[PDB]
Amino acid sequence: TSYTLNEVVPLKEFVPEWVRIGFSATTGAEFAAHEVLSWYFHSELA
Amino acid sequence: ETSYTLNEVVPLKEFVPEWVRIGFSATTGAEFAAHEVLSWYFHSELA
Amino acid sequence: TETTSFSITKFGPDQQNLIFQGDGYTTKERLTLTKAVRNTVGRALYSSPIHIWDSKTGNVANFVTSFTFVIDAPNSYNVADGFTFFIAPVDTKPQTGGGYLGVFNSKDYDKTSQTVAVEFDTFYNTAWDPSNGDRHIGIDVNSIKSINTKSWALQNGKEANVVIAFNAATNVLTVSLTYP
Amino acid sequence: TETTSFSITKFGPDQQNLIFQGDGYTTKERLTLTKAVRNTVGRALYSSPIHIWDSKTGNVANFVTSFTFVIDAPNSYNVADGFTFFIAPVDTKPQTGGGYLGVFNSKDYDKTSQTVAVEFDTFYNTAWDPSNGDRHIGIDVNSIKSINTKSWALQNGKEANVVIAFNAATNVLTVSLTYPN
Ligand SMILES: [Ca+2]
Ligand SMILES: [Ca+2]
Ligand SMILES: [Mn+2]
Ligand SMILES: [Mn+2]
Repeated sequence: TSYTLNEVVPLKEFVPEWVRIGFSATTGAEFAAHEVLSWYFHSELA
Repeated sequence: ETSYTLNEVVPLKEFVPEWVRIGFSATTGAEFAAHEVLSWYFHSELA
Repeated sequence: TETTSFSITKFGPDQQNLIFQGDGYTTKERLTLTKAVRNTVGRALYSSPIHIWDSKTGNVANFVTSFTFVIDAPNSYNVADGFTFFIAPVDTKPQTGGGYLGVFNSKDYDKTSQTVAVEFDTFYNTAWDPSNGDRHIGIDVNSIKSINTKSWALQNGKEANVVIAFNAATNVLTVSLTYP
Repeated sequence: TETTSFSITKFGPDQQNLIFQGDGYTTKERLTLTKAVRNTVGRALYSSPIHIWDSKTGNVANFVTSFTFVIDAPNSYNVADGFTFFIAPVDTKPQTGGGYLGVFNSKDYDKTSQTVAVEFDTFYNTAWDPSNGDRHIGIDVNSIKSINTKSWALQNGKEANVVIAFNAATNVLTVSLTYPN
Protein backbone atom coordinates (compact mmCIF):
# COMPACT_ATOMS: atom_id res chain seq x y z
CA THR A 1 0.00 0.00 0.00
CA SER A 2 1.48 3.53 -0.73
CA TYR A 3 1.24 7.04 0.74
CA THR A 4 2.92 10.18 -0.71
CA LEU A 5 3.15 13.75 0.71
CA ASN A 6 4.82 16.78 -1.00
CA GLU A 7 5.55 20.25 0.29
CA VAL A 8 7.71 23.18 -0.63
CA VAL A 9 9.79 23.73 2.52
CA PRO A 10 12.65 26.39 1.97
CA LEU A 11 15.14 24.75 4.32
CA LYS A 12 17.53 27.69 4.41
CA GLU A 13 14.94 29.61 6.38
CA PHE A 14 14.35 27.24 9.26
CA VAL A 15 17.52 25.19 9.90
CA PRO A 16 21.31 26.03 10.55
CA GLU A 17 23.98 25.66 7.87
CA TRP A 18 25.25 22.55 9.67
CA VAL A 19 22.74 19.98 11.03
CA ARG A 20 22.57 16.50 12.59
CA ILE A 21 19.89 14.14 11.22
CA GLY A 22 18.19 11.25 13.02
CA PHE A 23 15.17 9.44 14.33
CA SER A 24 12.90 10.15 17.30
CA ALA A 25 10.07 8.09 18.90
CA THR A 26 7.95 8.43 22.00
CA THR A 27 5.29 6.57 23.87
CA GLY A 28 2.63 7.84 26.24
CA ALA A 29 0.05 6.09 28.37
CA GLU A 30 -0.53 3.92 25.31
CA PHE A 31 2.72 2.59 23.73
CA ALA A 32 4.34 0.62 20.82
CA ALA A 33 7.95 -0.53 20.03
CA HIS A 34 9.47 1.71 17.36
CA GLU A 35 12.34 0.20 15.45
CA VAL A 36 14.39 1.00 12.31
CA LEU A 37 15.79 -1.87 10.35
CA SER A 38 18.07 -0.16 7.79
CA TRP A 39 19.05 3.47 6.91
CA TYR A 40 20.53 5.02 3.78
CA PHE A 41 21.44 8.78 3.43
CA HIS A 42 23.14 10.88 0.80
CA SER A 43 23.46 14.65 0.38
CA GLU A 44 25.25 16.93 -2.00
CA LEU A 45 25.97 20.64 -1.43
CA ALA A 46 27.33 22.25 -4.62
CA GLU B 1 52.71 11.95 -16.10
CA THR B 2 54.93 11.24 -13.19
CA SER B 3 53.52 8.51 -10.96
CA TYR B 4 54.92 6.67 -7.94
CA THR B 5 53.21 3.49 -6.70
CA LEU B 6 53.60 1.22 -3.68
CA ASN B 7 51.61 -2.02 -2.86
CA GLU B 8 51.84 -4.14 0.31
CA VAL B 9 49.76 -6.91 1.90
CA VAL B 10 48.68 -5.58 5.23
CA PRO B 11 46.11 -7.69 7.15
CA LEU B 12 44.35 -4.67 8.69
CA LYS B 13 42.25 -6.61 11.15
CA GLU B 14 45.39 -7.81 12.91
CA PHE B 15 46.37 -4.20 13.57
CA VAL B 16 43.44 -1.81 13.89
CA PRO B 17 40.20 -1.87 16.01
CA GLU B 18 36.90 -2.69 14.41
CA TRP B 19 35.96 0.95 14.59
CA VAL B 20 38.45 3.60 13.49
CA ARG B 21 38.80 7.29 12.73
CA ILE B 22 40.79 8.22 9.62
CA GLY B 23 42.71 11.45 9.04
CA PHE B 24 45.82 13.39 8.12
CA SER B 25 48.84 14.32 10.18
CA ALA B 26 51.79 16.56 9.32
CA THR B 27 54.77 17.79 11.37
CA THR B 28 57.74 20.17 11.15
CA GLY B 29 60.97 20.25 13.16
CA ALA B 30 64.03 22.50 12.66
CA GLU B 31 63.42 22.36 8.90
CA PHE B 32 59.77 22.99 7.91
CA ALA B 33 57.16 23.30 5.19
CA ALA B 34 53.40 24.03 4.88
CA HIS B 35 51.34 20.85 4.47
CA GLU B 36 47.97 21.46 2.93
CA VAL B 37 45.20 19.32 1.52
CA LEU B 38 43.03 20.68 -1.29
CA SER B 39 40.31 18.01 -1.64
CA TRP B 40 39.43 14.67 0.07
CA TYR B 41 37.11 11.79 -0.98
CA PHE B 42 36.66 8.52 1.01
CA HIS B 43 34.44 5.48 0.54
CA SER B 44 34.34 2.20 2.57
CA GLU B 45 32.02 -0.75 2.38
CA LEU B 46 31.85 -3.58 5.01
CA ALA B 47 29.92 -6.59 3.66
CA THR C 1 30.87 20.19 -3.36
CA GLU C 2 30.43 18.54 -0.05
CA THR C 3 28.89 15.16 0.08
CA THR C 4 28.10 12.83 2.99
CA SER C 5 26.58 9.33 2.51
CA PHE C 6 26.17 6.21 4.57
CA SER C 7 24.18 3.06 4.78
CA ILE C 8 23.52 0.68 7.66
CA THR C 9 21.76 -2.46 6.40
CA LYS C 10 21.67 -4.16 9.85
CA PHE C 11 22.53 -2.44 13.08
CA GLY C 12 25.24 -4.09 15.08
CA PRO C 13 25.65 -4.09 18.94
CA ASP C 14 28.13 -1.20 19.10
CA GLN C 15 26.99 1.12 16.36
CA GLN C 16 29.62 3.76 16.99
CA ASN C 17 28.73 6.11 14.13
CA LEU C 18 25.36 6.71 15.83
CA ILE C 19 24.79 9.00 18.88
CA PHE C 20 21.97 7.63 21.14
CA GLN C 21 19.72 9.77 23.28
CA GLY C 22 17.05 8.70 25.77
CA ASP C 23 16.31 4.98 25.50
CA GLY C 24 17.58 4.57 21.99
CA TYR C 25 19.78 1.50 21.54
CA THR C 26 20.48 -1.26 19.06
CA THR C 27 19.28 -4.84 19.65
CA LYS C 28 19.31 -7.79 17.35
CA GLU C 29 20.10 -6.24 13.94
CA ARG C 30 17.73 -3.31 14.82
CA LEU C 31 17.82 0.25 16.07
CA THR C 32 15.05 0.48 18.68
CA LEU C 33 14.03 3.93 19.53
CA THR C 34 11.34 2.75 21.88
CA LYS C 35 10.45 -0.45 23.71
CA ALA C 36 6.66 -1.22 24.03
CA VAL C 37 6.82 0.61 27.41
CA ARG C 38 4.89 3.57 28.62
CA ASN C 39 6.08 7.17 28.71
CA THR C 40 9.57 6.84 27.06
CA VAL C 41 11.66 8.75 24.49
CA GLY C 42 14.49 7.47 22.32
CA ARG C 43 16.46 9.19 19.57
CA ALA C 44 19.50 8.23 17.45
CA LEU C 45 21.49 10.72 15.32
CA TYR C 46 24.10 10.22 12.64
CA SER C 47 27.54 11.02 14.11
CA SER C 48 28.78 13.59 11.49
CA PRO C 49 27.19 17.10 11.14
CA ILE C 50 26.07 17.42 7.52
CA HIS C 51 26.44 20.72 5.64
CA ILE C 52 22.93 21.34 4.46
CA TRP C 53 23.33 24.88 3.15
CA ASP C 54 26.04 27.52 2.81
CA SER C 55 25.63 31.24 3.69
CA LYS C 56 28.50 32.42 1.42
CA THR C 57 27.07 30.98 -1.70
CA GLY C 58 23.36 30.75 -0.72
CA ASN C 59 23.46 27.10 -1.90
CA VAL C 60 21.24 24.38 -0.26
CA ALA C 61 21.93 20.66 -0.53
CA ASN C 62 20.00 18.06 -2.41
CA PHE C 63 19.44 14.93 -0.27
CA VAL C 64 17.71 11.59 -0.13
CA THR C 65 17.32 9.15 2.82
CA SER C 66 15.41 5.90 2.87
CA PHE C 67 14.71 3.58 5.84
CA THR C 68 12.37 0.75 6.76
CA PHE C 69 10.81 0.83 10.17
CA VAL C 70 8.38 -1.20 12.18
CA ILE C 71 5.86 -0.03 14.76
CA ASP C 72 4.77 -2.89 17.04
CA ALA C 73 1.87 -2.13 19.35
CA PRO C 74 0.08 -4.59 21.65
CA ASN C 75 -2.97 -4.21 19.39
CA SER C 76 -4.24 -1.91 16.59
CA TYR C 77 -6.13 0.61 18.78
CA ASN C 78 -3.89 1.30 21.76
CA VAL C 79 -1.04 2.86 19.90
CA ALA C 80 0.98 6.00 20.86
CA ASP C 81 2.77 8.34 20.05
CA GLY C 82 4.75 8.13 16.88
CA PHE C 83 8.09 8.33 15.22
CA THR C 84 10.01 11.11 13.40
CA PHE C 85 12.87 11.49 10.96
CA PHE C 86 14.28 15.04 11.76
CA ILE C 87 16.87 17.63 10.79
CA ALA C 88 17.93 19.79 13.74
CA PRO C 89 20.99 21.89 14.89
CA VAL C 90 24.17 19.85 15.61
CA ASP C 91 23.74 19.98 19.40
CA THR C 92 20.13 18.81 19.45
CA LYS C 93 18.96 17.14 22.69
CA PRO C 94 15.43 15.46 23.32
CA GLN C 95 12.67 17.96 23.65
CA THR C 96 9.19 17.26 25.08
CA GLY C 97 8.00 13.70 25.02
CA GLY C 98 4.68 12.08 24.42
CA GLY C 99 2.62 13.95 21.82
CA TYR C 100 5.65 16.19 20.96
CA LEU C 101 7.54 13.13 19.71
CA GLY C 102 10.83 14.15 21.44
CA VAL C 103 11.40 16.93 18.80
CA PHE C 104 9.09 19.91 19.61
CA ASN C 105 7.76 21.87 22.58
CA SER C 106 4.63 23.70 21.30
CA LYS C 107 1.96 23.93 18.61
CA ASP C 108 2.82 27.66 18.11
CA TYR C 109 5.61 28.51 15.68
CA ASP C 110 8.98 28.72 17.40
CA LYS C 111 11.78 30.07 15.27
CA THR C 112 14.26 28.97 17.94
CA SER C 113 13.48 25.30 17.25
CA GLN C 114 15.35 25.16 13.91
CA THR C 115 14.06 21.63 13.43
CA VAL C 116 12.15 20.20 10.41
CA ALA C 117 10.63 16.72 10.98
CA VAL C 118 8.57 14.27 8.97
CA GLU C 119 6.22 12.54 11.47
CA PHE C 120 4.41 9.21 11.47
CA ASP C 121 1.94 9.99 14.22
CA THR C 122 -0.14 7.23 15.69
CA PHE C 123 -2.02 9.26 18.28
CA TYR C 124 -4.60 12.00 17.77
CA ASN C 125 -3.80 14.89 20.13
CA THR C 126 -6.91 17.15 20.08
CA ALA C 127 -4.97 20.36 20.48
CA TRP C 128 -3.08 20.16 17.11
CA ASP C 129 -3.63 16.97 15.07
CA PRO C 130 -6.05 16.51 12.07
CA SER C 131 -9.71 16.82 13.10
CA ASN C 132 -10.52 13.54 11.37
CA GLY C 133 -8.66 11.90 14.31
CA ASP C 134 -6.87 9.56 11.92
CA ARG C 135 -3.29 8.28 12.12
CA HIS C 136 -1.12 10.37 9.72
CA ILE C 137 2.11 11.33 8.00
CA GLY C 138 2.94 15.07 8.57
CA ILE C 139 5.67 17.61 7.70
CA ASP C 140 6.63 19.73 10.64
CA VAL C 141 8.81 22.82 10.71
CA ASN C 142 9.34 24.50 14.11
CA SER C 143 6.02 23.17 15.51
CA ILE C 144 4.16 19.88 16.26
CA LYS C 145 1.22 21.21 14.26
CA SER C 146 2.10 19.94 10.81
CA ILE C 147 2.02 22.27 7.77
CA ASN C 148 0.41 19.39 5.78
CA THR C 149 -0.74 15.83 6.68
CA LYS C 150 -1.86 12.65 4.79
CA SER C 151 -4.06 9.98 6.53
CA TRP C 152 -2.26 6.72 6.85
CA ALA C 153 -3.45 3.44 7.99
CA LEU C 154 -0.99 1.80 10.37
CA GLN C 155 -0.28 -1.93 9.71
CA ASN C 156 0.74 -3.17 13.14
CA GLY C 157 4.05 -5.07 13.21
CA LYS C 158 4.66 -4.79 9.40
CA GLU C 159 7.80 -3.16 7.88
CA ALA C 160 7.17 0.18 6.11
CA ASN C 161 9.67 1.45 3.50
CA VAL C 162 10.10 5.20 3.56
CA VAL C 163 11.88 7.55 1.16
CA ILE C 164 12.32 11.28 1.91
CA ALA C 165 14.00 13.49 -0.64
CA PHE C 166 14.74 17.18 -0.99
CA ASN C 167 15.30 18.97 -4.18
CA ALA C 168 17.09 22.33 -3.68
CA ALA C 169 16.21 23.61 -7.17
CA THR C 170 12.46 23.70 -6.23
CA ASN C 171 12.62 23.30 -2.44
CA VAL C 172 10.12 20.36 -2.44
CA LEU C 173 10.47 17.84 0.25
CA THR C 174 8.77 14.59 -0.84
CA VAL C 175 7.90 11.66 1.47
CA SER C 176 6.79 8.30 0.30
CA LEU C 177 5.75 5.39 2.48
CA THR C 178 5.10 1.96 1.23
CA TYR C 179 4.06 -1.17 3.05
CA PRO C 180 5.23 -3.68 0.41
CA THR D 1 26.57 -3.98 5.01
CA GLU D 2 27.76 -0.64 6.09
CA THR D 3 29.18 2.10 3.90
CA THR D 4 30.57 5.47 4.85
CA SER D 5 31.42 8.06 2.15
CA PHE D 6 32.14 11.77 1.93
CA SER D 7 33.87 14.27 -0.31
CA ILE D 8 35.09 17.77 0.38
CA THR D 9 36.26 19.55 -2.79
CA LYS D 10 36.75 22.97 -1.21
CA PHE D 11 37.23 23.23 2.60
CA GLY D 12 35.26 26.01 4.26
CA PRO D 13 36.08 28.14 7.30
CA ASP D 14 33.90 26.07 9.68
CA GLN D 15 34.29 22.49 8.43
CA GLN D 16 32.13 20.97 11.24
CA ASN D 17 32.62 17.38 10.04
CA LEU D 18 36.36 17.45 10.82
CA ILE D 19 38.07 17.29 14.23
CA PHE D 20 41.25 19.40 14.34
CA GLN D 21 44.08 18.51 16.59
CA GLY D 22 47.34 20.48 16.97
CA ASP D 23 47.60 23.37 14.42
CA GLY D 24 45.18 21.96 11.88
CA TYR D 25 42.78 24.51 10.55
CA THR D 26 41.08 25.46 7.15
CA THR D 27 42.24 28.63 5.23
CA LYS D 28 41.44 29.93 1.69
CA GLU D 29 39.51 26.75 0.91
CA ARG D 30 42.37 24.40 1.94
CA LEU D 31 42.92 22.15 4.92
CA THR D 32 46.15 23.45 6.50
CA LEU D 33 47.96 20.86 8.67
CA THR D 34 51.13 22.94 9.40
CA LYS D 35 52.12 26.42 8.31
CA ALA D 36 55.82 26.79 7.15
CA VAL D 37 56.91 27.14 10.77
CA ARG D 38 59.33 25.18 12.95
CA ASN D 39 58.48 22.44 15.43
CA THR D 40 54.69 22.00 15.00
CA VAL D 41 52.08 19.28 14.45
CA GLY D 42 48.62 19.55 12.84
CA ARG D 43 46.06 16.74 12.47
CA ALA D 44 42.53 16.54 11.16
CA LEU D 45 40.17 13.54 11.48
CA TYR D 46 36.83 12.89 9.81
CA SER D 47 34.33 13.13 12.67
CA SER D 48 32.40 9.84 12.15
CA PRO D 49 33.90 6.52 13.26
CA ILE D 50 34.13 4.07 10.34
CA HIS D 51 33.52 0.36 10.66
CA ILE D 52 36.56 -1.17 9.04
CA TRP D 53 36.12 -4.83 10.05
CA ASP D 54 33.75 -7.00 12.02
CA SER D 55 34.60 -9.59 14.67
CA LYS D 56 31.32 -11.54 14.38
CA THR D 57 31.77 -12.32 10.70
CA GLY D 58 35.49 -11.70 10.33
CA ASN D 59 34.75 -9.50 7.23
CA VAL D 60 37.00 -6.53 6.53
CA ALA D 61 36.03 -3.44 4.57
CA ASN D 62 37.18 -2.48 1.11
CA PHE D 63 37.95 1.29 0.90
CA VAL D 64 39.42 4.04 -1.29
CA THR D 65 40.49 7.52 -0.37
CA SER D 66 41.84 10.14 -2.77
CA PHE D 67 43.10 13.65 -2.09
CA THR D 68 45.26 16.36 -3.59
CA PHE D 69 47.88 17.81 -1.26
CA VAL D 70 50.66 20.43 -1.45
CA ILE D 71 53.93 20.63 0.37
CA ASP D 72 55.34 24.16 0.16
CA ALA D 73 58.86 24.54 1.53
CA PRO D 74 61.26 27.62 1.56
CA ASN D 75 63.40 25.85 -1.06
CA SER D 76 63.92 22.32 -2.28
CA TYR D 77 66.64 21.38 0.20
CA ASN D 78 65.52 22.31 3.70
CA VAL D 79 62.24 20.40 4.02
CA ALA D 80 60.88 18.46 7.07
CA ASP D 81 59.15 16.27 8.31
CA GLY D 82 56.29 15.13 6.15
CA PHE D 83 52.68 14.16 5.88
CA THR D 84 50.56 11.04 6.59
CA PHE D 85 47.07 9.68 5.80
CA PHE D 86 46.35 7.33 8.84
CA ILE D 87 43.82 4.80 10.20
CA ALA D 88 43.78 4.89 14.08
CA PRO D 89 41.40 4.10 17.03
CA VAL D 90 38.39 6.40 17.38
CA ASP D 91 40.07 8.26 20.28
CA THR D 92 43.42 8.89 18.51
CA LYS D 93 45.38 11.91 19.91
CA PRO D 94 48.66 13.42 18.49
CA GLN D 95 51.70 11.22 19.27
CA THR D 96 55.43 12.31 19.00
CA GLY D 97 56.17 15.24 16.53
CA GLY D 98 59.28 15.71 14.34
CA GLY D 99 60.21 12.63 12.31
CA TYR D 100 57.48 10.52 14.02
CA LEU D 101 54.88 12.46 12.09
CA GLY D 102 52.36 13.03 14.97
CA VAL D 103 51.30 9.41 14.68
CA PHE D 104 53.94 7.03 16.21
CA ASN D 105 56.28 7.04 19.17
CA SER D 106 58.84 4.42 18.29
CA LYS D 107 60.92 2.74 15.68
CA ASP D 108 59.99 -0.63 17.27
CA TYR D 109 56.63 -2.36 16.73
CA ASP D 110 54.18 -1.08 19.31
CA LYS D 111 51.04 -3.21 19.49
CA THR D 112 49.17 -0.61 21.54
CA SER D 113 49.51 1.84 18.62
CA GLN D 114 46.85 0.23 16.46
CA THR D 115 47.43 2.57 13.57
CA VAL D 116 48.52 2.17 10.06
CA ALA D 117 49.60 5.18 8.04
CA VAL D 118 50.94 5.94 4.55
CA GLU D 119 53.64 8.52 4.90
CA PHE D 120 54.95 11.07 2.45
CA ASP D 121 58.30 11.59 4.20
CA THR D 122 60.48 14.55 3.26
CA PHE D 123 63.30 14.21 5.83
CA TYR D 124 65.78 11.39 6.22
CA ASN D 125 66.02 10.28 9.79
CA THR D 126 69.24 8.09 9.94
CA ALA D 127 67.75 5.93 12.74
CA TRP D 128 64.87 4.35 10.70
CA ASP D 129 64.63 5.80 7.24
CA PRO D 130 65.83 4.07 4.03
CA SER D 131 69.57 4.42 4.15
CA ASN D 132 69.69 5.78 0.57
CA GLY D 133 68.56 9.03 2.17
CA ASP D 134 65.81 9.78 -0.41
CA ARG D 135 62.39 11.24 0.33
CA HIS D 136 59.82 8.47 0.00
CA ILE D 137 56.36 7.16 0.34
CA GLY D 138 56.07 4.40 3.07
CA ILE D 139 53.46 2.09 4.60
CA ASP D 140 53.75 2.13 8.39
CA VAL D 141 52.02 -0.36 10.65
CA ASN D 142 52.50 0.36 14.34
CA SER D 143 56.02 1.77 13.83
CA ILE D 144 57.67 4.79 12.15
CA LYS D 145 59.97 2.22 10.40
CA SER D 146 58.08 1.50 7.21
CA ILE D 147 57.45 -2.06 6.20
CA ASN D 148 57.80 -0.89 2.58
CA THR D 149 58.99 2.30 0.87
CA LYS D 150 59.43 3.83 -2.68
CA SER D 151 61.66 6.92 -3.41
CA TRP D 152 59.60 9.97 -4.52
CA ALA D 153 61.02 13.19 -5.85
CA LEU D 154 59.17 16.07 -4.22
CA GLN D 155 57.95 18.86 -6.51
CA ASN D 156 57.83 21.82 -4.12
CA GLY D 157 54.62 23.91 -4.27
CA LYS D 158 52.99 21.55 -6.78
CA GLU D 159 49.75 19.58 -6.43
CA ALA D 160 50.18 15.84 -5.99
CA ASN D 161 47.08 13.59 -6.46
CA VAL D 162 47.05 10.40 -4.33
CA VAL D 163 44.76 7.35 -4.23
CA ILE D 164 45.11 4.85 -1.40
CA ALA D 165 43.02 1.69 -1.85
CA PHE D 166 42.49 -1.39 0.30
CA ASN D 167 41.16 -4.54 -1.25
CA ALA D 168 39.70 -6.83 1.42
CA ALA D 169 39.98 -9.90 -0.81
CA THR D 170 43.84 -9.76 -0.99
CA ASN D 171 44.60 -7.50 1.87
CA VAL D 172 46.53 -5.37 -0.65
CA LEU D 173 47.02 -1.68 0.30
CA THR D 174 47.93 0.22 -2.89
CA VAL D 175 49.23 3.83 -2.87
CA SER D 176 49.55 5.97 -6.05
CA LEU D 177 50.67 9.61 -6.14
CA THR D 178 50.90 11.41 -9.39
CA TYR D 179 52.33 14.76 -10.26
CA PRO D 180 50.68 16.39 -13.27
CA ASN D 181 52.98 16.47 -16.28
CA1 LIG E 1 -0.20 12.90 17.90
CA1 LIG F 1 61.60 11.03 8.26
MN1 LIG G 1 0.52 14.99 14.09
MN1 LIG H 1 60.04 7.38 6.50
